Amino acid sequence: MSYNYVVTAQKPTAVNGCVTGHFTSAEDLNLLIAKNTRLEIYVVTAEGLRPVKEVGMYGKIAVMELFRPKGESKDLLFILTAKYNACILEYKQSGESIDIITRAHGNVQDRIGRPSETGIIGIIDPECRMIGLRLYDGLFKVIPLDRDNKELKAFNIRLEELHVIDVKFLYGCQAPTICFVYQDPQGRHVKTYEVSLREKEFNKGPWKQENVEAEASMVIAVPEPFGGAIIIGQESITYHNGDKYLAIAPPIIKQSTIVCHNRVDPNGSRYLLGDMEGRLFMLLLEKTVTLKDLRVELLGETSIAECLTYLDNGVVFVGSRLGDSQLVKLNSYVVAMETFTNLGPIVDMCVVDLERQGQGQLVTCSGAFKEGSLRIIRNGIGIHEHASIDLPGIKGLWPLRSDPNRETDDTLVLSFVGQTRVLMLNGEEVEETELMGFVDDQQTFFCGNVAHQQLIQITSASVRLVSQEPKALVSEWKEPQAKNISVASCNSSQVVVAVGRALYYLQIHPQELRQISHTEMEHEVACLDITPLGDSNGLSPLCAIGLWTDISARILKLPSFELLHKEMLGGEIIPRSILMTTFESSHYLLCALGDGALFYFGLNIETGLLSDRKKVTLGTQPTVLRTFRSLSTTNVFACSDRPTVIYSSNHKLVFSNVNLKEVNYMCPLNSDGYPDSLALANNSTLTIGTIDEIQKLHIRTVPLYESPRKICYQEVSQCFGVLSSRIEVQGTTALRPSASTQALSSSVSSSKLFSEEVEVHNLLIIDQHTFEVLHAHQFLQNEYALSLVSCKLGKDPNTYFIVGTAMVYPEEAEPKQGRIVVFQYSDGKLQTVAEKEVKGAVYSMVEFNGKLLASINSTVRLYEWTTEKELRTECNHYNNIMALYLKTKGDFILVGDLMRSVLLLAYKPMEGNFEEIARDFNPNWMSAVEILDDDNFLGAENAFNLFVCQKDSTDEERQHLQEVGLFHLGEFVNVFCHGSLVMPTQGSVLFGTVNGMIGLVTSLSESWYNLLLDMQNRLNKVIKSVGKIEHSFWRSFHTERKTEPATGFIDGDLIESFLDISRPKMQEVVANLQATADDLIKVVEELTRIH
Amino acid sequence: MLGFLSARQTGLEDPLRLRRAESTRRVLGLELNKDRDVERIHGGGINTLDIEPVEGRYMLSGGSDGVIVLYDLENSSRQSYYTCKAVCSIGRDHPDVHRYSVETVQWYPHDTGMFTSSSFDKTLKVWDTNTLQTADVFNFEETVYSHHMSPVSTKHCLVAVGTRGPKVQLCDLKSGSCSHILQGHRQEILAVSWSPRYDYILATASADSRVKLWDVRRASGCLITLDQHNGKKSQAVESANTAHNGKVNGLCFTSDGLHLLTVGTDNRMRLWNSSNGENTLVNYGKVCNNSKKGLKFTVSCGCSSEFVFVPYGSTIAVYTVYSGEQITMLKGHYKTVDCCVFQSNFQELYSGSRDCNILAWVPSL
Repeated sequence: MSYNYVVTAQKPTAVNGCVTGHFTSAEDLNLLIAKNTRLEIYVVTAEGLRPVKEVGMYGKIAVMELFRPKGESKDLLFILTAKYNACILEYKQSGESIDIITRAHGNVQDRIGRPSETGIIGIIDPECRMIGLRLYDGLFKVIPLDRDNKELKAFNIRLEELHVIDVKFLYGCQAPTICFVYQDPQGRHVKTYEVSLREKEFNKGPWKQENVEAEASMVIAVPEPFGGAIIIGQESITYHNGDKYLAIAPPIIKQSTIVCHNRVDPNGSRYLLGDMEGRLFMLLLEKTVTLKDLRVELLGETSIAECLTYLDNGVVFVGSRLGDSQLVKLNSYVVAMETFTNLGPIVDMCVVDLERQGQGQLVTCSGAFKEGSLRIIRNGIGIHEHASIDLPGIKGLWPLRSDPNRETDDTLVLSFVGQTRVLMLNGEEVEETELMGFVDDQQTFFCGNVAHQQLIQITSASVRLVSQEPKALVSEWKEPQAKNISVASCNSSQVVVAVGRALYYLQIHPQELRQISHTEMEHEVACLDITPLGDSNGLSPLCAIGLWTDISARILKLPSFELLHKEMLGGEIIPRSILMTTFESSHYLLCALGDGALFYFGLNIETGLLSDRKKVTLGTQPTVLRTFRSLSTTNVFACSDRPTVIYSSNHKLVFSNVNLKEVNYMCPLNSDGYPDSLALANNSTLTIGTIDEIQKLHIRTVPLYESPRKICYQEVSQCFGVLSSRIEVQGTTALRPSASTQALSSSVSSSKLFSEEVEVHNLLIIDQHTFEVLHAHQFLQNEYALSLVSCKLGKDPNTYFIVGTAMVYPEEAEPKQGRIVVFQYSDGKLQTVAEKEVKGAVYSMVEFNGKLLASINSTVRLYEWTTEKELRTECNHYNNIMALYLKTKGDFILVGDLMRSVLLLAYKPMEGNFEEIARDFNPNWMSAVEILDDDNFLGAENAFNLFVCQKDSTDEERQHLQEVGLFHLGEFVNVFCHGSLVMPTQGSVLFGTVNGMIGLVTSLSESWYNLLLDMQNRLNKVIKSVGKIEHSFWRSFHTERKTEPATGFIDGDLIESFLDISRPKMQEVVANLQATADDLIKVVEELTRIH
Repeated sequence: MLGFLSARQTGLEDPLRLRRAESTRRVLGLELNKDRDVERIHGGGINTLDIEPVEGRYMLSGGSDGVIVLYDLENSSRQSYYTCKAVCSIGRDHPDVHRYSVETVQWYPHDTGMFTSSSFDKTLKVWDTNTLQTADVFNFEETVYSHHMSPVSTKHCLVAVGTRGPKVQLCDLKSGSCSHILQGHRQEILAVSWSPRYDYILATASADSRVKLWDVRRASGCLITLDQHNGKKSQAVESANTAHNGKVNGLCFTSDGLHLLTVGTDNRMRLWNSSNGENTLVNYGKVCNNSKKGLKFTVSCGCSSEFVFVPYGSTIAVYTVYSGEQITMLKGHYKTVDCCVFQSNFQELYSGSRDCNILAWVPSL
């Protein structure tokens, strides 16, 4: 409503720049990384990389080069922003107070000037005489360096040649020289102009121009020995130096476009090339010193490289916009040591309310082709490490207190392959040890601290009651025919040790192990529990068991052992763990199966009849549960590959994720070196930690090796529809097998209505839990999945996966043919319901009030679903330049356009047609579109911007949609969608970008906007930004056609940075306001409570 | 179209570059929008049009009938077809109505509330758009052929006025002034226009077959005279330094302001280095220009290629500023085309011709 909030959910994760030099000090070889808005610095150490500084800029980073001018101690760094904010920055830091220092800055944007196709190019001279900029066609800007050019005053020099591919400086010339490839009608050619500062003009370069490749795309500046300039084509690679010509054309490079290279040997002998087919190459140069020959090896296969820098000793950092960033080690093949989760160009996403919780989850379609994937982002909690000792294969963990007098515990017991260890935990130093009464040669099924000052250690052998005060054994209970124990579960006074089918009940009185009951079971015993429910004395009246062979949860009355409720769970999957614990007040049950899928029941101790049932799959490997007393209440730490914590708040259940790869077993330990902490184990190590009250994000990549396009969730089918697109070169054959080849069941669309490397489109049924591809549908020849739908249509209450596709043929560059298909997945098989032929591509589909709305080219169209199981068109609307995005609320419909900004097309039912209610007449090329409520609307401008319209209220002019918010974000936003990743503001809108930045948006009342607005400008006073760049400049709406300050939008990150500034400088921000220091600090954190 | 979209979503190719790249694709397949109409008011063939610099919603038109028509170009009918209506018009009833042919009408750069009008009634008139009254009226010894203000900045408020008098006349809007004159041309000046790029640079096209570029801050001498043979020709004085073989009557700067287009009576277009005056020898071939008055023609912007729309007979010929290659000749007018004016927001174009009918040209598909 009128005024809005913009804060980051996830930072950009994609690298469109990396650069390597002595940045922090003369000998620390830094790797510096450019992710769009952010600049990361790292020391190279023999083992891994050391993060020294990650900083945020006000502007997208377009140029980044290190350089050292004569006299200066260490390399200085240039940056330039897409808004052309140049800056030269030094890095100085005393102690640990870390500083980034501006030595120079200046915006160099020439108000007009046609901005060059290949885009901004920043190069710097070998001798540091000047800094050259090809920004705009026909114009070469020249930022000088030979005197204190602090304001970075530059002059232009006209450039006769206007279409230019790439330009670099060159080595060993007596005057700064540029070597560029340019294009007239005679193809692409290479040329040299020397550069003069006094003349302020280009003169004649050392050698004359030479013809080069039609697709010559790149210029490598060969250093001092040899000299010259290497030019990377697609067919061939040429070298020119002035007296020599040398050209090779290996068959191993023509496949794909070599996009990024880097000098490996500082004498320019080895060069790492790299292409979009992920392939790392080696350019070798051969050695009165001249060049002798060129040579290229194929080194291996990598994430598709945007930028690369070779560190030291075979190590290479790989920048990728297109997938997961890598760090690879050269070996024939190439082994990636490390790999960095970049959410590739986030092409689509969905909020999923799984676990029907107060919290949703995000699944994207991230990356393209070989890096193509989904991604699962959601909120979670890591643990504060203290000890992570490496004890492989711990089948169990129990805490005990060695001294009966102590109210602290100083014993931890661990199950193994056949025997049982003992861990002393010497205050703050864990060590192995012995224990009398407790065997270290039998496999422990249970132990703890029981009643009448006694101990217990149930092993496979027998129940063996121990007196704690003197040690030793006061009782031992074994099956009469001398047999082992099945499923052990005990508390502090009672035991019911299972054997095979039978059940042998026990009680732990003083110095005696008593029995009361023995009974057979229908089937062998699966899992047991009694945990002190109701207490009343410290006792159980029930027993929680499951079976095998039937898979049945059985609550029994204890002494009588009679069946009250024999629950049936079905399936060939059998119960794993079971527990009984009280939340808030109510009595719940929790049965964890072998596959994760957990049941939680409503229970009463008098009856036991299980009421209200649910099924919250919290993992995939067997899930063993454990109660742990989290301060005021007890929580449940489940154990699978998708570990979870469970507690309740306010009479409904919460399912908090844990940020760990897998936790096998767990038990609540409150020592003194580790008071109320955790004891956790996985396949390799044993870890001790504490809950992280700061709730970060968890991401789970799910590789696809092809292009993900759309994603919507079907609740009844409990799975995902995913639109895929694998490349195949000309019958064809795919290059690498993707997720659409390795399905279980497949299909190829049959339709006959529509009668050298092609895209093949599949619809992917992906299970919501396993994340495997249940079904893959191959669409027709050259059919293009562009829209996707999960919903039910008509009165027909069957859910459908509906896809809108087009027919792609080389001749036409706009589709005149496409179809809308209705699919159905249930009973494990992909049914096809209905067809529909239309005269072009469908770019958008969304359910509308019981109807299917779809954007067929320059037409927005509405469909009803005939009882005849076909689609009927109710009304059309022809006036659009290109209907790309649809979003709905009520009878209103938003329409984004290729350039017409946004129409709030409406629908009045009484006649059933399309009334144009209100349009925006700003000429905006659109990326994404969304309704916050019936009054305000957010859209994404092609030039990385966010505006909000509004309806205007006294005449017929009201059809003009009034802009009420302007904002520059910096991220090209590919999609919005409602929802929140938690549980001061209203509503919750999430967006996915190309740079992998995930963004929250929400709404505010004037009282806030004003209060927060001054605070921002008050921060920009106190804050020293990186390149000395203003905020409300970086936030001012900018295209070519307009520039206007940020109004109607608060930057949450600017507000959030407040908790990272120094103490008195906060009081400075207050000064006056309209509100004392500590009122602010709370609500800032309270605004963290939304993202 | 689809590959454009799948690149942009993935962030393969720069988004705003793909727009530029996309936009030249539209200018190419631009045709006479038949579903649009400019309302007929002008009784004379249209000598000028001008579309607003900020948002380009309203338009001014000039006519030989001494009329200034003001148009809305938007649509808000629930239909895809519409007729540009005139919001206002300075018609014959009006107290200040232009007495004779209206040759330029220009929106005040950096103020939509005002605009300007010069005619063959030897006046220049300043206008309040919102009230429709007048503000200032100037008067000249000779028939006005062209007038302009720089769309660079508001550091100056000079209006270049190019009458039949060889003296070029600069009129300060701030105060009456009008005393400031530029001297050097010898015959009727037929076109004036400022550099988009440069604040105080003015170009001047007289009938004496030469062109000049003036720093108006300089109290004597122009900066350069466009010489078509680039010095190569050993020409005797006062015949040397002549841009066109005949009277020069058309002038428009290149989007960035790095070049200049002179079209003269000799049927040539020439592209010129706006700095040193270097004839770039970009051909265009013969461009029929046989007008006795100014030739009003525009240039495309915000597209990769830069096109130039010069009125050719009963058509608007479309060239490629830097290639010289003609794309086509927009055909819809039955009589000779006087002016054409390019719309940057939807790569559109409006032609005012002697057929007394302003026509709309949009790209197709």
